[PDB]
Amino acid sequence: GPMGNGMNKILPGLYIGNFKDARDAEQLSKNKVTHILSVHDSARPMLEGVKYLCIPAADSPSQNLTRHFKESIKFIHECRLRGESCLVHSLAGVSRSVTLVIAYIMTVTDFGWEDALHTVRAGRSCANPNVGFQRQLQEFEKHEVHQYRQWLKEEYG
Repeated sequence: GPMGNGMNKILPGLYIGNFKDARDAEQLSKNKVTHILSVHDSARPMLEGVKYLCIPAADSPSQNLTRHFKESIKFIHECRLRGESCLVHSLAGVSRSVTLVIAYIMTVTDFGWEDALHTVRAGRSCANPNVGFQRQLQEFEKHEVHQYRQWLKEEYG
């Protein structure tokens, strides 16, 4: 459905869901979620037992998400390197959250944005960044992802 069917594993330690999934104690426990990247209109810390990164942002082509790629990647990566699990969520788990996860996948692989989107969709079929986020990801692939891959190597080996 258009808001998914529960949070979905994208890679080990990396999940995407909707806002309800992000407060679902059963889902959070089953998936061992200890970090939440919340990217939606009213993102703020809510639950106990969870490290948050909160990015108030709209699901619109006029919303800049590129300026949040680096902090999102650092947050996700440092969680995953410690063997912990991170949920990236938006309202629907379709666009804002998916875009940040695509940037992450592009940085930890050699993938362009389309192969990264394919990866996300294999785990969460409803993934579909808005057309503006798609263009931001294309620009990121063209001009900056190679700098991010080098930063990742320098900072984390």
